[PDB]
Amino acid sequence: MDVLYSLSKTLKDARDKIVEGTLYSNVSDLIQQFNQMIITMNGNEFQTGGIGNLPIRNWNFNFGLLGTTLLNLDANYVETARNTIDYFVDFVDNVCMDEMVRESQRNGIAPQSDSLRKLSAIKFKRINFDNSSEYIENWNLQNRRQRTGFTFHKPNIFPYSASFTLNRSQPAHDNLMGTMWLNAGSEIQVAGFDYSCAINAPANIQQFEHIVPLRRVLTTATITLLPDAERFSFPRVINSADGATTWFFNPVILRPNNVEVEFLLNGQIINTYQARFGTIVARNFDTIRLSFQLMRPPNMTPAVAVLFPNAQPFEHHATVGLTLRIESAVCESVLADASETLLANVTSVRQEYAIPVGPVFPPGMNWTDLITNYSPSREDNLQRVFTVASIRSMLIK
Amino acid sequence: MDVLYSLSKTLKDARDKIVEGTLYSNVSDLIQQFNQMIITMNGNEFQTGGIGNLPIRNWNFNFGLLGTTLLNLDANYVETARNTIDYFVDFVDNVCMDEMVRESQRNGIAPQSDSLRKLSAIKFKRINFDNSSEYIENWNLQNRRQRTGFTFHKPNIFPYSASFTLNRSQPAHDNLMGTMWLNAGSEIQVAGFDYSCAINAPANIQQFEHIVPLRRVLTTATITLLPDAERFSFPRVINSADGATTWFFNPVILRPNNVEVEFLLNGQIINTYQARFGTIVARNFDTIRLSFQLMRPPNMTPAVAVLFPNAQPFEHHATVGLTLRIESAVCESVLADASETLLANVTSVRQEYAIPVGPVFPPGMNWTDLITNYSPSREDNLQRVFTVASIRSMLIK
Amino acid sequence: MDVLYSLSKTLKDARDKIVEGTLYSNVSDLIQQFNQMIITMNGNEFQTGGIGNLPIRNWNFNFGLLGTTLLNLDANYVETARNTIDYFVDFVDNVCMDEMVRESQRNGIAPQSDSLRKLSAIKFKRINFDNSSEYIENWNLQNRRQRTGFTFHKPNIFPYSASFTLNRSQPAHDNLMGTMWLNAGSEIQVAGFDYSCAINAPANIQQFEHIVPLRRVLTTATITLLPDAERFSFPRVINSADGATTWFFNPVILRPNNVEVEFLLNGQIINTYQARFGTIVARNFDTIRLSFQLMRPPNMTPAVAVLFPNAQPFEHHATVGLTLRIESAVCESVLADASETLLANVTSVRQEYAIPVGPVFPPGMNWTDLITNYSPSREDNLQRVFTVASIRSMLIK
Amino acid sequence: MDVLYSLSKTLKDARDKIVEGTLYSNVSDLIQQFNQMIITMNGNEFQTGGIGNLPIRNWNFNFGLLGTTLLNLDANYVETARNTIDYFVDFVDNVCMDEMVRESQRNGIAPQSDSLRKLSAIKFKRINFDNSSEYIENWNLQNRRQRTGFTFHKPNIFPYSASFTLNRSQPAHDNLMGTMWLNAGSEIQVAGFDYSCAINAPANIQQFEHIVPLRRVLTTATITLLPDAERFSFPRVINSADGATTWFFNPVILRPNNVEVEFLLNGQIINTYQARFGTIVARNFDTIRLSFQLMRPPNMTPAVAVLFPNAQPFEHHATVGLTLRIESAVCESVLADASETLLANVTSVRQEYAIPVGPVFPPGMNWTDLITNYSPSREDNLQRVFTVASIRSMLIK
Amino acid sequence: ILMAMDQIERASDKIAQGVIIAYRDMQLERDEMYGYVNIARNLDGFQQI
Repeated sequence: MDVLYSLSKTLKDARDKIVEGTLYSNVSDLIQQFNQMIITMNGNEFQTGGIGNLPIRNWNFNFGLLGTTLLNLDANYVETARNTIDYFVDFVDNVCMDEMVRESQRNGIAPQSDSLRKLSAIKFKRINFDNSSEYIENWNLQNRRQRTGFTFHKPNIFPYSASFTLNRSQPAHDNLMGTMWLNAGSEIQVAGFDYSCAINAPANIQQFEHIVPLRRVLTTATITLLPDAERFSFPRVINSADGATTWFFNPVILRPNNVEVEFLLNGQIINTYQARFGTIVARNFDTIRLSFQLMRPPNMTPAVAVLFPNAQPFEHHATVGLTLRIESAVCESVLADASETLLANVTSVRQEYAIPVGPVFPPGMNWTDLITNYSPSREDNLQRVFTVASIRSMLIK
Repeated sequence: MDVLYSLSKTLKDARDKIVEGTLYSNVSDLIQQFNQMIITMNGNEFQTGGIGNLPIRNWNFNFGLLGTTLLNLDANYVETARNTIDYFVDFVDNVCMDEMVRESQRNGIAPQSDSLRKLSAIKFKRINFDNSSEYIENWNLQNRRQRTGFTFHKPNIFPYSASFTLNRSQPAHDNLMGTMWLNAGSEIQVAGFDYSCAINAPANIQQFEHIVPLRRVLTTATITLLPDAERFSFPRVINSADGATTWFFNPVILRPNNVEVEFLLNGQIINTYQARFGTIVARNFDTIRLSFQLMRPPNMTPAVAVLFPNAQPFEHHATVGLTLRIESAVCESVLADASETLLANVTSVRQEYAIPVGPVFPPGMNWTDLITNYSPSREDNLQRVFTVASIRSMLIK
Repeated sequence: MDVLYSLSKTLKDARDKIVEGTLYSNVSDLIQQFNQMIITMNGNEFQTGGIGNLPIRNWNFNFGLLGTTLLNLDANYVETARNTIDYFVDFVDNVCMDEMVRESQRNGIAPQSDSLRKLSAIKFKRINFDNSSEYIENWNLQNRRQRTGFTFHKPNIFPYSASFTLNRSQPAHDNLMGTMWLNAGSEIQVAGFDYSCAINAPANIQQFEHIVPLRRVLTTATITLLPDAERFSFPRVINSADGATTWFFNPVILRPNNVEVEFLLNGQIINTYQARFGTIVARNFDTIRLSFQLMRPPNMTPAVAVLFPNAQPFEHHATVGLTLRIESAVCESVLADASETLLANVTSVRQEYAIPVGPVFPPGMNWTDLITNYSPSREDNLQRVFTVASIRSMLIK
Repeated sequence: MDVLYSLSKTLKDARDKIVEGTLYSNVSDLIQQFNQMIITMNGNEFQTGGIGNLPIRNWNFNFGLLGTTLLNLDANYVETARNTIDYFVDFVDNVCMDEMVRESQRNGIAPQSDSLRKLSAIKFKRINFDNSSEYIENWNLQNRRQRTGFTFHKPNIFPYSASFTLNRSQPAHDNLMGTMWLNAGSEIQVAGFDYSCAINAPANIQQFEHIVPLRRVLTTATITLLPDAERFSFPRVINSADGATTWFFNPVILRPNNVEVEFLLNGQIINTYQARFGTIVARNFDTIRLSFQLMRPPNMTPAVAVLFPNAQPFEHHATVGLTLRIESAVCESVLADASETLLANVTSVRQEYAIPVGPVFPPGMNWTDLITNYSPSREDNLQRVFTVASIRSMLIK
Repeated sequence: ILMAMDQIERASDKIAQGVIIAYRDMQLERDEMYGYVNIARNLDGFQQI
């Protein structure tokens, strides 16, 4: 596996370091590596492609050694270097593209294409150069069972599910008490609404609870807590649960009090934060359980007596909301991020040729459905594809 | 240009790795390259400043050579190295600040200040340390008529425009049906509004369309799509183009059905998505076209039955909202983003010495005025100034 | 302090460079560096922990030197190196955790934990490989009192503050007029609300002025400007300053008029922008001033005249909103940023071993209180702990 | 680029200087050049075409030498030269035609076809014979960024615009006072008309002025100025401004009084001419402003006494005219003229092979649409294609 | 044998490659094989004869 990354690294270093005029005592080791790789890669035929619309390509390597006697690189040396580098770049690009799309439900941590299978034998092992990037070194560390790490920025970890539940309802949908929440991307906005402002509930305090189970394990995540829902405050016409009727919504926002946010790991309390909005920090968690309160104000002004009448009619309802966002996180598995272009890369390469798909990857790499059901084989295949994409991004932009 | 980057990288290496106690064998290549650079740059005169309010300065390069004998480096070695380094880095920074403050309407790929003009000679092409930096690599690729690329986090590429267009209008402004949108930053909010909820439109369904083109070619873009846009979900009082008319807009967000997005390029269909949300992606697109239907619910409750009367007197208008945010994307031209400090540094340097407005760049480096009339020559000049700014960013941290 | 970073860098290089197949000349400098490190570190015993729940462990380096091979390595040499690498990474992690949890009011530039002080002697200065990272460069440059800074993307600098101001007030609370703002995280939202629609003010225009200070100056900052308030536009029941009675809020958003954004330095005008919105650039500032006017529309259609009469009672109040968001900036002093997991690592190490609130940091590592009471001693301590965390975040992903 | 012109010039001299019977003394340098060219070009391989309707042509350079004897040339030598001359002519023509039909958005100066890019290598520099044509000299001087210059015989710089304006108007279209003008090629024919015969206007003088901005700056312009316009001097039926009906126009020519022609540059009145006709010279100009006055005849004869009644009913109108024609021009940028035919050849090959339309050139290589928005990128493309066309015209008449 | 002619010719310790005269006060170079030696690495900025 690492041989392809080594090829990418040596090609990039040769392309950005073999420039006429440089001192020869600066790229001696790189030139030695290049020459040894050329010696080791001569005389072997390779067949690439043959699945879907991806064209079938053939590759033959037969080249002489470079020069090692000059002390100042000139036009001829760089010209020959670029001439062979273009061919090597084409080889790397096509091999990566051919090996990328292929998938399997068995041993998704092993080479999948003919090129990688032939290039991971004993003889071709003398070309490994270094592991300087992050994804490849994570691959190496996970290969021999070491702790895994990954740095993401606002990653799409929570799935997309716009569902709501009601605690007290009516057959005509005029007096309601329930919760709404939009969970998408890395944003969690849960809102609780009470039509009656807790005039029938004890102690005038109504409690809304919600649980959001993450599909994997995170670590060292920063959370910004804005104590006002940005969404569940505009007038709405929302379809009901049974799908036969739709009801009206005219919310009015009241600030929440006694806000409790908790982060639990393995079904146990780890971190507790109370009534602290702004920036909060957690070390390791798997399930986010939020519990907040809505309290009817004791005394009111002439502008408030028309808001919450104790009488039968109800048109404006007390509503609260909490905004939970992750600005950075570190995980042990691989997930699509927002700072790089891994998922975009794999989706583009897969859709360019339209490889037929089986029960291995979700249709069209739909990220939401992928996060929905997460089997370890899918995780391993996704990790391998992302690593191959990272190798690809080193050479061809 | 590339010579300047080589000098910058060598200067950074000398500033950093030359510390007391390290083995001399670890910087033998570095010390040889530094000595070669000193030899090449010695015995020449360079001038800077003269236009605007940049202080004119004169540099003469008479310097010694660092020894290549000590087994372990010592303090006086470091002090002499830093004595040379301070002058070299001052010269580099002044050259960059002089290059940033001059532009040419034609042939922007070529040097403009006297320093870079002198450095274009073949004699100074003896210092080509490396080209590891991504921007310098892109410059080299552009210098040989070959494909380039960039990676950005949330790049502001959409033009700044705030306007609304009506399909049905009346002078009294009490029965309207049109589209309202705001293309700001990297986020798109499009909302189509109707005052009758399709009581007279055919089949009780109203069709809405919206087109926003682009001036460059985005590629491999991760796009987040969410419904019920934010900004257009509260009452507004907005003036019109008549210059004497003001109308009121009372929104009630219905539910959007049959959301149709169309990523077009050169007047052709490349990516099409239907009835999908969350996080999506397109391979290569040039313009964004959105289509959606405003549907009147055939089944209602009394709380809704009062919301939508069957007569002209209207108490609440209806609309739907859609948000489109570009998280990550890959472009082929230099673009100002929210995750870098290049354009900001260029503008800061421009305003620090108060250079008068040039013939090409709009006054004050106003980004919107630059993007509304984007031209390839302006693109090339922007690439040059961004590369030199990135070279500057390697010195002063 | 430099020795720990040297250890981290060399451990990463040794782990990610010594793989089977590479040529001998590719690891010559690294092999000699490891040899020197083993020579210097053997014999000198060290002790870690001693405070809190962190176990008190012992270390006595008893490792021999490494071998070599002319053609290519063998896996036995690889594992012999790997065992020593494991011991060293364990030692580095333990000493970093020990260094993380000590702080005092006295000068924090000097090391605190005994292990680092014993390491920082002249006797172990030969093992100093390079300083190529960002935080280490900042530390070294701040040691010699030069220009220093850090790269920030979406800087979490402004403290959590949710307060409002009044210009005219009544005990009945039905004729309010003033400014309400919420500066949370990197986002500034200022809304000026009026109930009288400026029918009594001179020139029918109401002026709102808002000012927010900044503890540490910023350089080459980029700020996007949006002439709206996508958050303070909902019906609200806001508690008054009395603490027992609440008043009613009902906003309608008009387009702001004469938006003036100001950037000042110690009460000196620096940057001014009139009627411009979008990604703008400010050279340097340390305080933010906003001034805008709410103008009663010259012409009122019935949908407008229904809400803003010459009469006293109001139910649909008017408000104009402004949005301020900082994307990226470079600050002289270290600030808790969102693009890196430094704060999360610091708080995780602080909270794992149950270390109570010290004499400097607020309890629970809450950022708002610490940034509200920023002091140079706290600045130095924060810089030290951030650098230690950055060193630690290189070995245990 | 220059190598192509060298090939063209050498081939032309070879075909038009080597005629049977000529002395050796007039062909020595040409013989040496031919021998050098064949001894350098032999053994290579070239590919061209393959885009649109040009099949992939493969060329092999393998020819003998030319003897340095036979002081007087015989016919056998003539035919031996002629064979290679024919082959080189065919190769040059096909390469030029392949190059002529490829365009790029950026870096238009550099070649695009693979043939010229290969020819821009290092070893092929040995044939750079000379530079004598205008285009090659201007190109090679632009490569060093010196002052550019071209000579044109009656160029076509003014974009087509048959636009008219009305200072005073009414929906009756029987009382007008305005100006009409035509911008067709090198002819400017402005005219100012009145219906009131200036009886109402004070001092019986109706001021007329007109502004035409040139897209490029010209130098050493000889201008032929005539006081009579021969286009807006006949009865006409013209569509209205917005266009809802047709108004009538019955003109009578009157002598212009106080004719003022000014050539401006960036707001500076450089050259002036007052009450002068015939020919004028402008050293440097970019904008043209003309002013002339209609004067009511202070004295009248019976016929003109009945021509203009003192009341509103007007049977005849009054109009003055001017004529401006650019005789010769010198510009800093390439243009299309009425004497040279390079644009004609470019369009000829374009429509001969029907290459698809690129986004940088309007369809058909039309001149009006191209000059409507003259961009620097399109300017560079025009310069490159015109230089290549000039090279071609030296070989195939 | 021709591509590496210059390295073989210059590395000889019996002949030089020319003499530079400037009549201006110029400093000497410091090398780890000759100590303080008068050497001009390049010849740019003068007339070549």
